[PDB]
Amino acid sequence: NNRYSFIGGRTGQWQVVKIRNVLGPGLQLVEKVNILNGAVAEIPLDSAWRLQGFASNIRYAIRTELEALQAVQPMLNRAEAILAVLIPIKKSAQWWEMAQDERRDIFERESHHTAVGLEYLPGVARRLLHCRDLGEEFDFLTWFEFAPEHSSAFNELLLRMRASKEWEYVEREVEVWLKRL
Amino acid sequence: NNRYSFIGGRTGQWQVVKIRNVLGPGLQLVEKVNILNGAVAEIPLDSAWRLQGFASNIRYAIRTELEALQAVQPMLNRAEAILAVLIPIKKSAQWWEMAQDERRDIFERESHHTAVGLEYLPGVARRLLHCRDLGEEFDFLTWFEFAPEHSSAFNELLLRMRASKEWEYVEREVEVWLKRL
Ligand code: HEM
Ligand code: HEM
Ligand SMILES: [O-]
Ligand SMILES: [O-]
Repeated sequence: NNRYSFIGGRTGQWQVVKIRNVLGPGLQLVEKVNILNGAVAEIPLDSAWRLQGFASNIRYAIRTELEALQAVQPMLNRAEAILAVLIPIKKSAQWWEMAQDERRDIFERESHHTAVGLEYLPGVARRLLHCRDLGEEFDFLTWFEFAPEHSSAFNELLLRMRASKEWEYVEREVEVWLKRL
Repeated sequence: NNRYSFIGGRTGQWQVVKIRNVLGPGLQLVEKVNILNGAVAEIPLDSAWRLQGFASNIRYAIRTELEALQAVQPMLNRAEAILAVLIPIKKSAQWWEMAQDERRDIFERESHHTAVGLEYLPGVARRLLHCRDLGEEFDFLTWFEFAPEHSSAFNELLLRMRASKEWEYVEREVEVWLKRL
C-alpha cells in the first residue's frame, strides 16, 4: 500500500515536541502523531486532524541524481533516529500552472534542491508523499528523521531551502517536530 | 473536484459501440458508461466494472509544447463531437522505475508523442486522467472525442502510437468506443 495517514491526537508512535506555523494557517497542537500505512475513512474521535498522501514516481530527479541519492540515503527506522519532523507544504497556483521544464529549472537548475539536500545525507533520512491530487489542503507531506547529533545540521538545511527560489512559490507550511516513543 | 469515475453498466450518458481488448485482460461488454465527478465505492448492482482517475499537473510537456497545444486544441463537449473513446492504459514496472529524464527522452525525443498528437488537432479533443497512485489496475484513463468526420484520422493516430518506443512499455490496454446519448 502506497497510502499513509498522519493523525494528530492522543495515540501514536511519535510525541509532539512543538508545532511551528511557518506560513499560512497552522495545525492544532496535539500530544502525538499516529502514522498508518493506509487510508483512515475519517478523523478519529478525540483526534484533531488527519493528513494523508501517497508515495509516487519520480517527477524531477534525473538518473545521475538518483544514483547519487541511492548511494548514501539511509533507511527509515534506524535505532538512533529518535527525532523526526513532519513538514506539510502547499505550493501556489502559479507553480502548478508552469510547464514541466519551467518547474524543473526552478527546482534544480536555480535552487539545486537535490544537490543541497545531498550534503545533509546520510545523517537525514527522508520520505516524500504527494497529496494535492487527493484534494488535500496541502500538496506534499515531507518526512525527515535523524539522531540528535544532526539537529543543528538539519536546521541549517531548512535555512538554505527557505531562502531558495523554489520557496518563493511555497504558500503554506507547518513544522511538526517529533520524538520517537 | 478533480476525481472522475467511469461505471460500465446499464445506465449513463454514453452508449457503448464496442470494446476492443487490445492488450491484456479486457473489460466486460456493457450497455453504457456512466461518468461521475467524484469517487464512488458502491457502483449500481447492474454494473460490471468501475474505473477512476484524477486530473493532475503536467508531467512532461515543456512550455513551447504547451503553447502549441493551447493554440489549436479544441474544448470538450463540442456539439459535433458525438463519438468518444475511453482508453485505459497500464505501463510496465520497468517504465515506472526509470528516472524523469529517461522517461521524457522516450516520451518525446524518441516517440514524438506531442508532435504526432498535434497533427490530429483541432479534430480530436482529449482529457488525461491518472490513477496508478490510487492503486487502480490501470495507470491512466485517457479520453478522446470527435465528430464522425475524424474517425479514420483517430484510427490512424492509434496505429502510429501503438508502434512507438513509448508503447513498448504498455502492458494492458482497452478501447471502449462510445456514442453520446
Ligand atoms: C534532507 C535532504 C533532502 C533531499 C536529499 C531531498 C531530495 C529531494 C528530491 C530528489 C526530490 C524530487 C523527487 C522527485 O523527483 O519526484 C524532492 C522533492 C521535494 N522535497 Fe526534498 N530533499 C531534502 C530535503 C527536503 C526538505 C528539508 C524539505 C522541506 C523543508 C523538502 C521538501 C520537498 C518537497 C516539497 C518536494 C516536492 C517538490 C515538487 O514536486 O514540487 N525536501 N526532495
Ligand atoms: C490526439 C492527440 C494527442 C495529443 C495532442 C496528446 C498529447 C499528450 C501530452 C502533451 C501528454 C503529456 C501530458 C503531461 O505533460 O503530463 C500526453 C500524455 C499521455 N497520452 Fe497523449 N496525446 C494524444 C493522443 C493520445 C492517444 C490517442 C493516446 C492513447 C491511445 C494517448 C495516451 C497518453 C498517455 C497514456 C499519456 C500519459 C503518459 C505518461 O504519463 O506516461 N494520447 N499526451
Ligand atoms: O524530500
Ligand atoms: O493525451
